Amino acid sequence: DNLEQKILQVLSDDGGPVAIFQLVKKCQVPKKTLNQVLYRLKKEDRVSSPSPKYWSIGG
Amino acid sequence: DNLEQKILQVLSDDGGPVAIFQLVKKCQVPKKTLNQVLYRLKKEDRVSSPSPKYWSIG
DNA sequence: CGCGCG
DNA sequence: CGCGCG
Repeated sequence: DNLEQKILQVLSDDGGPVAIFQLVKKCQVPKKTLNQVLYRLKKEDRVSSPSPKYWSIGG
Repeated sequence: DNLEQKILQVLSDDGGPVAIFQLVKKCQVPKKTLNQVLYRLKKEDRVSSPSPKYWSIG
């Protein structure tokens, strides 16, 4: 909920590919918690993964 | 035996490749816990996985 | 080592 | 859906 927003703001504010570890530092939650949200957000086509470990706004 | 000698004993008695699920039913512990020990054993050369999801002694 | 796995 | 991951 809150995490999805923060994840989306961080992606949006960068505007390009962002490494998962950059999200760990910014959102301050484990990679598993991030990936769970991120992979559900690519399914919804709200984010893309340009390469493994990297995430980008829009899908 | 955290779980280790039972796994080794089960594989030993069977003599052949054993499916991870047969190990779930036999040891009565989760797949993850079994895989943690199985992959440790594999790296110590104590078991092998001849095909995905199968395990055997040696 | 990518891992999200329900 | 293989997943063990430390």
